[PDB]
Amino acid sequence: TGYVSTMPKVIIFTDFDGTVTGKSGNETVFTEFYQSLLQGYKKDVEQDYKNTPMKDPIEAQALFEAKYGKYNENFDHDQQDVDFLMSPEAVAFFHEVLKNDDVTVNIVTKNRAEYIKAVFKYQGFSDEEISKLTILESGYKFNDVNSRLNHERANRVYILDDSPTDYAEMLRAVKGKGYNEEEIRGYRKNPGEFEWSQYLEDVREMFPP
Ligand SMILES: [Cl-]
Ligand SMILES: [Mg+2]
Repeated sequence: TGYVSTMPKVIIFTDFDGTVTGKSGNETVFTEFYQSLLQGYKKDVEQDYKNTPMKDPIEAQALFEAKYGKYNENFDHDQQDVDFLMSPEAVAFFHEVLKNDDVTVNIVTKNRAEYIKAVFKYQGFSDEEISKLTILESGYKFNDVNSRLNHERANRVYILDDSPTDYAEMLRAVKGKGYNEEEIRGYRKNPGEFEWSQYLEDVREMFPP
């Protein structure tokens, strides 16, 4: 009847810990640093990482700053425990896709939204950018991906996860919704081995320059 946009539609389903960061989730949430972000923290005592209330976002930011320094031009990319942050290549990737609005970003995680938002906030993302993330955190990755895809067909669907079994869960969800091999780009890589800069150029290539 009228004009219709020819822009491609791209959906990303990505793990967080060990995919966007360089450390696996099991190696993140029981560390002293993660546990220090939970209300009632006592050193060398472990609290339920998922359901304990987190310290407020202002104090979380203060704890990141004391651990890593200010995230600026003086930042030490070689300091200890830098692998708990997003790599620079992953930060550049998310700055770009968190403004292409024909790209939808879904983080599918056993971690929790308050923590991931704190990591993004600490590494320089704005409140508007973080609000374009959808964080699916039930821990049941087939169910979360399947639910997100119910009901506008995507041109390309990205699936990224360092865990073989959670990757397979997400892929089964996407194939269950009728996406074929030409539309799927799945990446099962060990922590630190994802090619974020190449995925950024692959994404940019789908769109006009
Ligand atoms: Cl996970
Ligand atoms: Mg992971």
